[PDB]
Amino acid sequence: MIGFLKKRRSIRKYKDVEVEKEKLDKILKAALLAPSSKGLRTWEFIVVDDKEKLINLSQCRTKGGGFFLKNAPLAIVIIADKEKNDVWIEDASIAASYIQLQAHELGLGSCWIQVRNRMYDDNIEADKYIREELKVPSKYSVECIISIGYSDEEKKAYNDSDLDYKKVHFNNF
Amino acid sequence: MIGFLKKRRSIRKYKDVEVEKEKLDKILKAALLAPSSKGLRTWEFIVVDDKEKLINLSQCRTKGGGFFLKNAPLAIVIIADKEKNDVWIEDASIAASYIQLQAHELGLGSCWIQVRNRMYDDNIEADKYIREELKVPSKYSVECIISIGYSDEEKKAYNDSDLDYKKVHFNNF
Ligand SMILES: Cc1cc2nc3c(=O)[nH]c(=O)nc-3n(C[C@H](O)[C@H](O)[C@H](O)COP(=O)(O)O)c2cc1C
Ligand SMILES: Cc1cc2nc3c(=O)[nH]c(=O)nc-3n(C[C@H](O)[C@H](O)[C@H](O)COP(=O)(O)O)c2cc1C
Repeated sequence: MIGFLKKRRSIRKYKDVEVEKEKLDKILKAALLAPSSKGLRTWEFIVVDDKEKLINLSQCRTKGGGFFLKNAPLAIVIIADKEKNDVWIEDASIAASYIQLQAHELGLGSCWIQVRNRMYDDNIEADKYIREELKVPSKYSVECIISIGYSDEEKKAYNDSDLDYKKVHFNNF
Repeated sequence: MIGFLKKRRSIRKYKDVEVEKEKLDKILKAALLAPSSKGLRTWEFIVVDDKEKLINLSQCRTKGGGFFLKNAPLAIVIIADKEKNDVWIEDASIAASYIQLQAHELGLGSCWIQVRNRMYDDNIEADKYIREELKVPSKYSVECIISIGYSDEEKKAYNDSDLDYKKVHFNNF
């Protein structure tokens, strides 16, 4: 598990290879098993493998952040029913991380694209642009997009020298 | 891994047994390996095993939420430097999920205690109460407490049938 996590690096460049149905199905199962506040499961997942839609979504932040989505084979857009609970950010973040870890176990690379609190441009929220592109009703907000694919880039694993132990406090700050 | 996650259930009743140092250490290593926005690692961790501190912290929401913490052998309070990034909520949430998963792999139970957006009572934020209790400077915000220990209650594992496929959308909402 520690070694599993040391090998998890964010991947932004992917082989031209589709994510198999069998793998996508396990990733979704992991997402649906995420602990949520009050067990309410505020999240919903939009699976995107249509190439033109992925191109559209890669522009969700015109000043950058998700451009590499254009050449990913798969994305899961994580949204949340913000009316149902006010810790939907937590809920969606936990599901996101489960998606990414399950993908890592299946030999896939992934990257989180931040949407919440990000601008599409000076006039429009990234949340708004994604809801238009995916026909999402206004009661939902978009937390993030996780792009998923077979890695086409080299990244080093973390090791124990990367661990910032100064960030651990005992019984008080 | 899906089997791993199906057996992960929140635990709020614990054996009267310390969490041994070798397991604490692996839990902290998983937390320190968590992906963060811009690699900024806005979070910090306060390990609490002092019984009196645990009692104090179990009162952080006087109307309920973390009362069981008084009977836990261990807690990790996840705080974040909220001036470092605005998505410290996400950062902290991912680290807390890594903590809970590594606790699970080591045969321990755990439970998330929500702090952000929660009140100590009608006048005081739970965040502010905890920062006073743990002497946390004001630039930090408290995300949640993870109580950790050996489980003293039985919990049914999740089923394939428990999964919410209504929450999966393909190519559009
Ligand atoms: C964001 C978040 C906040 C939570 N806050 C609390 C809490 O304050 N008190 C508590 O007893 N459980 C809390 N939980 C645990 C949930 O009750 C639990 O994860 C959910 O009911 C699913 O049940 P399970 O974890 O046993 O599978 C929280 C969970 C999440 C994801
Ligand atoms: C909350 C969060 C938001 C992120 N948003 C983006 C993003 O918008 N664009 C991007 O390219 N990477 C994003 N990342 C990945 C980060 O750049 C970060 O460096 C990475 O998670 C840490 O490096 P690593 O995953 O390779 O270990 C995000 C990560 C987190 C935790």
